[PDB]
Amino acid sequence: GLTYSQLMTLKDAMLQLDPNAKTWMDIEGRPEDPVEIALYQPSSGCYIHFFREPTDLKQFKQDAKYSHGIDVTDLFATQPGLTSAVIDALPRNMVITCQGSDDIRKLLESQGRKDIKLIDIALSKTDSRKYENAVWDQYKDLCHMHTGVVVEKGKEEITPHCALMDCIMFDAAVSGGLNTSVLRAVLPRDMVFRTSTPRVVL
Ligand SMILES: [Zn+2]
Repeated sequence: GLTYSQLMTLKDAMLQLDPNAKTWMDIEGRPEDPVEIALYQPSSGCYIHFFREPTDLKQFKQDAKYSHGIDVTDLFATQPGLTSAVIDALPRNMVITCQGSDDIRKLLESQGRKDIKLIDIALSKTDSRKYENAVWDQYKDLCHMHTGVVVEKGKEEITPHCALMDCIMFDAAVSGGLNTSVLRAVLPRDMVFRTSTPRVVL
């Protein structure tokens, strides 16, 4: 769980979202056990992005091989309870656009956010991954957490799925290109991860 000071820091951070602007949301991992969560407002450029340690390591390993390619050891330092804290702090009656709403539905509903409405924009495999190369080429420095080799079931190597890149590239398909806004993280780096570097005299 988050400290009281962090919860107040989160609330002030969540204020940067426009409750009536177009907001994308995508997750990696199943809604009952998500490991990467991203929200994206292309108008203001704000984006929410954080990670979570998985509960089902067996399901995580299969999800890593065929989807996100995340090393589980990179998730040991994630802030616990951050998923519930961020979902609790989302603006009320917000409308969220997503590709595949039924799992975004399960996640938000498990946290009691029935006020949030979902727009299930569905796209082809061609349209959803249309700007995949352009988005990764432009924003690869926003997520270095996809270190494993991902294959698609014969098996051949594909580009790993990132919840943040998915939001950007799905919006790129609908809007027909990359948005000109400069992307800015809403969540502080020290709220997403807990520092593993001990204070040492040198
Ligand atoms: Zn990612």
